[PDB]
Amino acid sequence: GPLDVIRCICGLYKDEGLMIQCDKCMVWQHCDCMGVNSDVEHYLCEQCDPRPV
Amino acid sequence: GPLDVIRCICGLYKDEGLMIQCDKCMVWQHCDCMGVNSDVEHYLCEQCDPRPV
Amino acid sequence: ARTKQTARKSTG
Amino acid sequence: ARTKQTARKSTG
Ligand SMILES: [Zn+2]
Ligand SMILES: [Zn+2]
Ligand SMILES: [Zn+2]
Ligand SMILES: [Zn+2]
Repeated sequence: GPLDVIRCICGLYKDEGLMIQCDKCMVWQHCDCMGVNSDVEHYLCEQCDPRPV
Repeated sequence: GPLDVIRCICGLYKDEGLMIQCDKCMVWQHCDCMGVNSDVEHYLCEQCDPRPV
Repeated sequence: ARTKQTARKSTG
Repeated sequence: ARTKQTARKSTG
């Protein structure tokens, strides 16, 4: 909702599919765009933890 | 810094120039991309307050 | 980690 | 509104 921030590598501000929250900065990202699923124990976005995606 | 979220309409995750924070969702945006400056009393981003930019 | 799926398909 | 400019150019 309004208080939740979507900031995925795709740059599309849309709530779609399985989404995952960065543990530190709290943005939401699409699991499919980031290559993860709900099985990971912890998650950081690509700005908090720079890496190829 | 790492705890500050940049989410501008330009989609570039870069700390450059005068930047302004959304009063509600707390993202930072480039004043030049959004058409504002430090003179405004309050500010909402384009997702909190959708509008042509 | 915290996940969500707002419009998830249900079998019900 | 809260604003910032991290690398602002100065006269000094
Ligand atoms: Zn995405
Ligand atoms: Zn993050
Ligand atoms: Zn911008
Ligand atoms: Zn906002």
